[PDB]
Amino acid sequence: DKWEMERTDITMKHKLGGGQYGEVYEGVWKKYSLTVAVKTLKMEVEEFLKEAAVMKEIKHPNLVQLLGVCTREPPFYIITEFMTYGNLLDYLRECNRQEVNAVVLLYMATQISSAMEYLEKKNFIHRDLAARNCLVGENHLVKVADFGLSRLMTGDTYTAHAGAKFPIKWTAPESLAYNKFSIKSDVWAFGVLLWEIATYGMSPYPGIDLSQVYELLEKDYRMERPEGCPEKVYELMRACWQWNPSDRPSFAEIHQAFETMFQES
Repeated sequence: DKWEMERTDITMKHKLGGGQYGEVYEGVWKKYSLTVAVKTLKMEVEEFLKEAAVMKEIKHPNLVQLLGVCTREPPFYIITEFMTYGNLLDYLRECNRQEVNAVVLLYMATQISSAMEYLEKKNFIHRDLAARNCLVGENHLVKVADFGLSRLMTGDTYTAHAGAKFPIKWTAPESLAYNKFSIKSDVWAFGVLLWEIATYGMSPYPGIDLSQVYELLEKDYRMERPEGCPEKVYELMRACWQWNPSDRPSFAEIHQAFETMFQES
């Protein structure tokens, strides 16, 4: 299609993110002197190509934009825009908090919830929402990584494969116990993502043993309000962490609430 590209069009450079994202490289699109992110294969081939095909249908200012693909012959490339400031987790931990202050945190949360509202409306789920999977550009622009998206008609449930291992401290209770994922489990992870943002990148449930997280959640244990976090933001967190998925707000409601708060600041 129009996305296909010749691998010669790209000159590879350093592997990025310390390898934590797999085979992803900083690259140059020589035609436009553009620094890009190149993703290569070295997961199964068919899942790689599906994840490229899904990104062709994705267009939102806060979702990482696909730019091209090399799918005809190996090695296969997925080429996306390059976000200058890396992932949101490292960005928050290393930032100047006088610059990245409370209103900027609200701005970043409004952007992320806008991307998730779009996915909610387009019948997609993310399944790995976390600060490490958000990217930061110039002027506190935030985009959600959209490489593990799955199709799921909003309101249905996806059952992860047997033996799947999850980031426990970001994972909804129905997913920990029954491997069931939905847009509501993305809302749960967003609440944890909210907590990461309000703490400038602290690890959630600090010091708590991973084996006991689920049993704590069963007895209505939830993370405490971070220092300096507005109560209205913390109550949005707690709504995302409701035990019953149907009681969690939609991303549309979440984005509306953040849009209102952001405009009032």
